[PDB]
Amino acid sequence: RMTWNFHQYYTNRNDGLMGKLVLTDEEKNNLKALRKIIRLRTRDVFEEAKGIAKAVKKSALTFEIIQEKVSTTQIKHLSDSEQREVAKLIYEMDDDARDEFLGLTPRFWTQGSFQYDTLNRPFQPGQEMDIDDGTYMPMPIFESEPKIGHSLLILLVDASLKSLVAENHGWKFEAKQTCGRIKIEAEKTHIDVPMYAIPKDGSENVNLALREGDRKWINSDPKIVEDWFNDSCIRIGKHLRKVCRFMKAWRDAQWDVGGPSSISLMAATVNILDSVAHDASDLGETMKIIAKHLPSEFARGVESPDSTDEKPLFPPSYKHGPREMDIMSKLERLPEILSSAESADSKSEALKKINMAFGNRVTNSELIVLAKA
Repeated sequence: RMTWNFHQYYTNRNDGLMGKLVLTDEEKNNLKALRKIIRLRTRDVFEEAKGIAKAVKKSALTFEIIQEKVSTTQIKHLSDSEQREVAKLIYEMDDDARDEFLGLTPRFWTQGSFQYDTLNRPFQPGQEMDIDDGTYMPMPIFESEPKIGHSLLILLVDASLKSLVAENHGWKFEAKQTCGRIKIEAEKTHIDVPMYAIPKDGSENVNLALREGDRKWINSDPKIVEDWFNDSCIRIGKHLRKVCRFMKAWRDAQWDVGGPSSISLMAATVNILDSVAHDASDLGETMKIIAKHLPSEFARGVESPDSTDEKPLFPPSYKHGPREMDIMSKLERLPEILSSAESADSKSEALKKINMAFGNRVTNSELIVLAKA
């Protein structure tokens, strides 16, 4: 019978949902420039701290002199206590720890959606682009804590980020458990800088630094999820990134703050498209298929693609509190919204209904076309 088709509603890069979600080249370039600013400052902070250790290798300087040298570097932007601690850690280094520090140069690699290429323009006031650029410290393998030190490394990355925040109006710093964060409200953007220890020259030795707790390090390699997703796009096809964007857009529209993680949605969606027949020639039908199957994916718990990670991306239903129940409720409603939109009385009502899933972003009802199904 007659149905409304939404393939252009979703895919049109002029003014369909893809057109509303994909960053402009200027926006992408701005994020890349922000990342470069952070990377440069981090390299420079480490060179400064290393210059001091070089001085101490040459002559066993007093603590007071080491301190005064620390105070002329970007580390001056840390609190008095923290500056003292850097100075102390440099002062207390033995020959072997100091040598390895002198050979340490931070490396970089971007993770998250900027790297998955599924970063959406933010929807609701207050929502920001979640950007991640890890700092990697090549060091010998260690059992519980390396030479150089967990404390010194975090202090120097904090020094890099805090020195940028001091130099730029509209930038704020936040300490998170897994990263330092720079927030730039005015640009609807925050950039997260997790720090990793990695071997010197295969995921068993990539260690994420944790800011507080009974563990300073946890084995977590962002490349595992990155490779899994790139492999899934090749396996499933070009439409995978598109439907993941649409599910993330749904989430941004249903919750101002909160909702399921982007990775939980991506993992579930990959499982569905790997196992259920669908048709990239009609992404309206494909989204209906995904929507029909997401509730059962989420109710049983969404497993991480990284098998070494035993914490689910979303908990199974016997572990649900009010927030997970709220997510289940909105997941259950989504295929109903999409079905109702398909059988609406008019184009304008079709648009109104499907925009109750993705928000009022697409306004062009000409993208919706009368079809048979």
